[PDB]
Amino acid sequence: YCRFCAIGQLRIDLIDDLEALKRFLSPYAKINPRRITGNCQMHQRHVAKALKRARYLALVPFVKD
Amino acid sequence: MQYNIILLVDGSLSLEQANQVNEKQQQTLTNVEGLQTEYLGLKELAYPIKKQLSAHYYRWKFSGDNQSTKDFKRTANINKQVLRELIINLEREYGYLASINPKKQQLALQKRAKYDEIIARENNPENPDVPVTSGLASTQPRLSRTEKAQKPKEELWDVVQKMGNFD
Amino acid sequence: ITTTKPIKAHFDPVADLLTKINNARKAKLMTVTTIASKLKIAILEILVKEGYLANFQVLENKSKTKRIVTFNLKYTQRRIPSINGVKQISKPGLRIYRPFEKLPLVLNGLGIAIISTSDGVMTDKVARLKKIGGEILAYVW
Amino acid sequence: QIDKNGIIKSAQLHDKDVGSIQVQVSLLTSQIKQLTDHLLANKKDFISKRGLYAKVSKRKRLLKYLKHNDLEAYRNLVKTLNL
RNA sequence: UAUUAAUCUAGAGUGUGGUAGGGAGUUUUGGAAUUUCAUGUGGAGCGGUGAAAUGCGUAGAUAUAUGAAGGAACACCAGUGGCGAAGGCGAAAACUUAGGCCAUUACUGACGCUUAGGCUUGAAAGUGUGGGGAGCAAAUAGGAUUAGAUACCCUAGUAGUCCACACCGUAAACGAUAGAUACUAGCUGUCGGGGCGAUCCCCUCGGUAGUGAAGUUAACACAUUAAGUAUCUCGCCUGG
RNA sequence: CAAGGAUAGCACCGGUGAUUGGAGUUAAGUCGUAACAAGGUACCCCUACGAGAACGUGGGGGUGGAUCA
Repeated sequence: YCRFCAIGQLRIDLIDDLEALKRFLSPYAKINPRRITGNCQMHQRHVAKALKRARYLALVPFVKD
Repeated sequence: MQYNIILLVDGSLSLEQANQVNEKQQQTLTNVEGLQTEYLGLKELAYPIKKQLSAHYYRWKFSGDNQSTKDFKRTANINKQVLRELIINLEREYGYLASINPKKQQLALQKRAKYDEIIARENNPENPDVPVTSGLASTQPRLSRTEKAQKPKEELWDVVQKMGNFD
Repeated sequence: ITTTKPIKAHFDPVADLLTKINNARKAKLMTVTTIASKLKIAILEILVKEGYLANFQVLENKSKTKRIVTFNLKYTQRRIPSINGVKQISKPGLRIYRPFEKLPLVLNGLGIAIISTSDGVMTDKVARLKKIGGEILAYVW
Repeated sequence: QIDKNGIIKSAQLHDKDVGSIQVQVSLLTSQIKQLTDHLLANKKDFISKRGLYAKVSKRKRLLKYLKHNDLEAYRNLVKTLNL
């Protein structure tokens, strides 16, 4: 199931769109795979890099469970 | 070529001293000027970056330079008055085009159709209404200009035929 | 008309023609396009006359800018091609030539070899009769 | 990045040399210089060095043609084949 | 044709515009925490296997939480994904930049093609050079067990795994499938790009896949990304 | 002048020589079965060491292993 480029902006930073990123997120340091949200390569890049970036800036649990 | 620069500065510093820290950060910033101290609020960090549970968030929006942000990034890192020094460039993946960026208006239409404000249904992204058969549809085939047609007859329609008379 | 699927310089006209011929034989395809040349026009005309190959059409854009030839194989009404094997002889890496007195009849004395000589291009039999020899372009049977 | 348009238009003497030998060899030489700068600033980028050698070879062949066709290529030789 | 005298683009390609890859490198940090030290409490066990034991614990453990330090490597995203020349690329963030995908009668007018020789790179062990070395295992060493363990068990454990340099330059670097080039039923998937339009469906081209036609390997099977078709060049090949 | 005769330095090639690696060969020699089932430990490839030895372990490369949808 494609998620980005339909609810996203094709330009994903942390601010202004963090909720679409957190939709593949939990306070548990995990990202929903393609089996639940089958987003394409660029959308997977978006969610991966941006979510681990929010983890990197101390916005959401980096590894914390 | 634009820099969205996000600075998370120390703990729960008061707004005035946080702004002064930010001003020092431009003073050690060699990128393009025009950036103004925009307070994004005091946001709770997911973890203490060094010891600060919550940090003051700030954003700066302006252009970007090539060999002028590495030094700013590492100086802002070393400058302990600011904890976190994220950069964003103009190019992440999106379009620089007048026929793929204005397709974000179709994305706004998608936002409108995301919630069924009426009894009728136009929800469920990736629901084929099939409104488009046009587009390019062009591999640019080579146009043929006749030079010589050596016996223009060509055989065609080879039916399955054998031993037509068996009676 | 509209001639589709142009081909550029592969490495030579002869191999560009051979690959298309064998692909048409493989996929049971009717008509294929390749490069145009005086030798190619001569051999294609002589193969139309010989019966192994069906007709062909030589096309240009405006000039040497692009010159191609589309060619069809003679097929009975059973998807059976008249071409039972064609082998290129003239090659870049090997320029092959034979005298008029050293040209054989292919198949079982039936196949006709296409031979360009000092003063023209013709068939193997009339090349032997002409008393003039030269390069061979294609063994066709 | 590529450093494409400015170098092309500097080497673009007229509207009749957008893809000529002149602009091609100028692009290869400018890319050799830029790749040397980059790979000195970025050591272990073996992609850059292999591309630099490939461009050196293609520049050598472009120069051998440009001297085979036009005899004025070496009378104003600012692109000598030595690297 | 080898040569010469010119031109035309379509091969090399180049231009334009749109144009993406965990590409490489450079520069940063952030954490799961590993280990150690102090704060402590705890009051006889921890530990390891197929089985125990070896080993660790009463200068106060098992374990626990804080603070501090040093090293290592980055949970998920990870793809019938893309890119990188193979080697490979995944905690994120930036920069230089190779190269890429889409369509260009657009420009030199064959400038082409490869490749013995030649140029560069080349997992890695392991070598020494300077640091820390967090952890562990070649070697080594005890208890097992064994017909015996320096094999399978573990504890102790160095080279090394870490980084800077060379050299080692070999790999299952093998798709045991060379590079450049053009073509061959389809079908069902994906990614990227171009057009379009709530999304979307759709078309175009590639990339990335397959069953299978044809074709091709004895055979196993490949099969539009061939081991199918064909040109130039090279490397490998005749019994154990 | 000369066939030729020479010096000390060197250079090329051959055989030999206390002592000796390696190969094929005796249906009937020593240990254990490593390994061929996922073959008694899954195989290995490159490389370090050691072990009678099958081999065993390190750091990387792979499945030329099964399981399994």
